Amino acid sequence: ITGLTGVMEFREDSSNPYVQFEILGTTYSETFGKDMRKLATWDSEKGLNG
Amino acid sequence: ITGLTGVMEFREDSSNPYVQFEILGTTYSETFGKDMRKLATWDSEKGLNG
Repeated sequence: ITGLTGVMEFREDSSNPYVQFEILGTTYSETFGKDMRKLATWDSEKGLNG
Repeated sequence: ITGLTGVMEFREDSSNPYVQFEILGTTYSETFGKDMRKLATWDSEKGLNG
């Protein structure tokens, strides 16, 4: 199925291997400040993306 | 009357002079970048406000 969160399924060992995040890394320095930035994203299909 | 724009009344020369501006001039610095600044608001009834 596909619904309000993403992918939920079941496997033949009673497991759901799906998860997929996103990495919002705000850069801050001593003099520069809070640089609002998404550095990467992470999926269960490719590992790290970014 | 009172409404959206506020004060409505007319003079002998038939004038409704009411307004509430805001003049917002940010003193710039090249080391900070983006900013959300709100300075003082201007009224018709005090003339200059700050």
